[PDB]
Amino acid sequence: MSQIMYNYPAMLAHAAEMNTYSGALHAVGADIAAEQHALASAWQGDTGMTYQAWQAQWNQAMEELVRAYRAMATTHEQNTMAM
Amino acid sequence: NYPAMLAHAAEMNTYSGALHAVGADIAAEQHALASAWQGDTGMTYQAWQAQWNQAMEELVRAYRAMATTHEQNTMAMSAR
Amino acid sequence: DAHIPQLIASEANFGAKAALMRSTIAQAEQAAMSSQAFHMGEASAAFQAAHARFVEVSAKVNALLDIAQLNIGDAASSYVAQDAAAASTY
Amino acid sequence: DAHIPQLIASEANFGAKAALMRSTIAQAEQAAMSSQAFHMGEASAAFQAAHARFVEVSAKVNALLDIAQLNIGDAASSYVAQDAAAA
Repeated sequence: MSQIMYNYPAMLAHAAEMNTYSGALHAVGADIAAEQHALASAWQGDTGMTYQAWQAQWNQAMEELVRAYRAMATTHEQNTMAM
Repeated sequence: NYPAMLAHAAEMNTYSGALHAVGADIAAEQHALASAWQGDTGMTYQAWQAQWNQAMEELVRAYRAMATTHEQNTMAMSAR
Repeated sequence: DAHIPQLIASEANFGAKAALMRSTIAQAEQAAMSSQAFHMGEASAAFQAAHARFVEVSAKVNALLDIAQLNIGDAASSYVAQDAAAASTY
Repeated sequence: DAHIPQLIASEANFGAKAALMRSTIAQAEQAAMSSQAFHMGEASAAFQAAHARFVEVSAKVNALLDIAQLNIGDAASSYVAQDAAAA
């Protein structure tokens, strides 16, 4: 029988849904980064953080958020195909 | 000319409707989130609801006054 | 527990609409400025008076959104998110 | 002059996006949470580890958006708007 075979359709659909969020997080992060660049001259040393420093920290943090999220996604898919 | 002016009138009327719709939407959402509200500044959610609505009426009415004055003025220009 | 992501989401979404109002007000202002030129004297003075009023009330509405944000909006959601992370690891 | 409304608008738009990002992280978190009709042992260990990390990085991303909102987002545009009213 397998319980993994029994729930396959929904586990697969759920993998599809998690991965959708990987894409949305990447995209929204890239936009935010482009728009922060477009607005550079509006940025002052308020925090003491320059706009260049923020851009870099933003991209780094986003790349890390997606990978952390994708690790979870993969952990799910491993079961779906463990079957 | 009459068209440029009347186009601008129609342009402004878009925003009158827009300002209202979103303000109402905000009003509704703030009510829906009443239980998450505390007196941070010190203002209660009821106080904010009332002040929000009141301030959304005067904002839209300020703006419609521009659109209307613009509209009523342009009609006088084409008849001239 | 699973109530926390729902709250954060609900508040962030409110925070977005708050920002979108500020954006709508700003786009309405641009459309207003670009339609003064046409008038003169009495019709203009009425427009300018209506404009100065609109610019005043936007300020108050912005001040009001600033309060919403801290209580149930962008800032609220951030605090819940960051507070959830500090409690989770500790 | 006309720069001001255009600045306010753009700072508002960035501010909306920052908030939608926040909302999306939360939603993603809920989708990940419901995938937990699944794991056990070292894959759950891998999942818990990956979750704890994802929470950790979110706090970072929210912390970074707080900074941007103050500089070019929702607070920034609010400040400019009220400042223009004062002047």
